[PDB]
Amino acid sequence: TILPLNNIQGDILVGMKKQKERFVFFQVNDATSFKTALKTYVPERITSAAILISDPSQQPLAFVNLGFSNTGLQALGITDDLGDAQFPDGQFADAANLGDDLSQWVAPFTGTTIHGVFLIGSDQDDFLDQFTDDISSTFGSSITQVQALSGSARPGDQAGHEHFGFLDGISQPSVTGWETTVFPGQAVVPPGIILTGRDGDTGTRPSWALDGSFMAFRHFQQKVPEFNAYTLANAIPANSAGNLTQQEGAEFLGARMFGRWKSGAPIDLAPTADDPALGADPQRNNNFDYSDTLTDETRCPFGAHVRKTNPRQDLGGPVDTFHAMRSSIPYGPETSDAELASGVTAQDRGLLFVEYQSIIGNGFRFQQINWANNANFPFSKPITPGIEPIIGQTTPRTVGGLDPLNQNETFTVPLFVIPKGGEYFFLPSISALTATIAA
Ligand code: HEM
Ligand SMILES: *[C@@H]1O[C@H](CO)[C@@H](O)[C@H](O)[C@H]1NC(C)=O
Repeated sequence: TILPLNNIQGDILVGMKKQKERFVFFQVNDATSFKTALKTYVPERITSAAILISDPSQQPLAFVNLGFSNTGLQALGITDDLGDAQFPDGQFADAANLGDDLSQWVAPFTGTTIHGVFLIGSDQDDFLDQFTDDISSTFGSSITQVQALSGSARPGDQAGHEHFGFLDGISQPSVTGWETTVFPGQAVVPPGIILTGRDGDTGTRPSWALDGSFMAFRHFQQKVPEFNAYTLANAIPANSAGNLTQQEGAEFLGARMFGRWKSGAPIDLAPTADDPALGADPQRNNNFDYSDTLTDETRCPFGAHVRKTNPRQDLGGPVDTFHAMRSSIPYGPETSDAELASGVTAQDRGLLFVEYQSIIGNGFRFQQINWANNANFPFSKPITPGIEPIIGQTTPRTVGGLDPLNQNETFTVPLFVIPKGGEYFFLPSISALTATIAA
């Protein structure tokens, strides 16, 4: 297979990787006028994977991709079943299954009023705003914007880090079917793990759904002073290398919860102290598989974030099925000294989370329910793994093994990541947008 890179929406396969991103959630008011606008809009603005891998001199000043919810497709008379079990009912109907406190969800996510999302990525706000205004102008009264969520990479040396302080976007699957760089320890999977209708996809897809993907969007609010206070209050006293100062023990506890230090250094490789050079080196920072720690937790807890969401050798060998692409962006202001000192969140900040897969139930949803929320996953371990401390939702939120020298000790972790809403979208191929959606 040769993937048609010019026909695949770029955020799916390559990722926008822009400093700013805006998600414009909309409802369709006038299907005919929307379709008319779509036919002029798509060829001019919708950014392919081929454009994203091009030299920056050949790229537009902002990228745009577009996805539709089930109700958006129905509003447009696009009635063929896409073959996914969760997509038709929408994410609000699935939120309880995910473990969400529904009382924290907010409009307009609390139902299926949202018909779709334009995602706009750019390296500065001006261009982001111009391309957002271009959507408003092009589509006019054919849509109503029901929400816009805007994110930004964190400043300075925190660029690429999420709000708890951890480098994000290190580990992604690589799909066959195109020419790209594969790093040591990176999973290589058939393209149909990500792209509907391609090899590896077992879902029943209409022919027009070829080279689309499903997005799981989640709006997470993060409680950063609370996270930091918890790590200080539960600082690990010592590890194999020796005693830790409280500050060292708090940093170590955060790394034990994630499975990586803030620098990106994976604890499986750097189990006692950060190695910032390792974290920054993509030739090394993914080259582990837990094979050195399958039946003990000294090198890595069984329930650490990255281990729960990608179990690697905990599954017994490579497995294609449950990999997914992520293109998330932080949002909100930096956490002040006063906020950190008080231990109490005073400002809205978090993660606009985006995960792509051909089968929602095998990617995002499997990682969430079967793995993160599952106290007995990974399976067949000598100590109960417990609930993933970052995004596991089961209560009590008890996780074992965080202290490598007292692995039977359990930690009951307050929830620091609050789901505020989300939706399941389908992003068609670029040709499908005009030949099918806008027909
Ligand atoms: C605000 C919430 C979240 C934060 C702050 C967060 C943060 C992180 C960080 C720091 C990493 C390590 C960097 C990397 O390996 O790329 C990571 C990895 C990852 N996360 Fe999350 N995450 C969040 C939510 C989620 C959710 C909800 C899921 C899916 C249910 C998820 C799935 C993954 C996956 C698949 C990886 C890569 C694991 C690997 O291949 O080793 N994350 N995340
Ligand atoms: C390590 O910490 C313990 C207290 O937990 C203390 O008794 C001991 O003296 C420390 N060891 C070293 C080498 O500093």
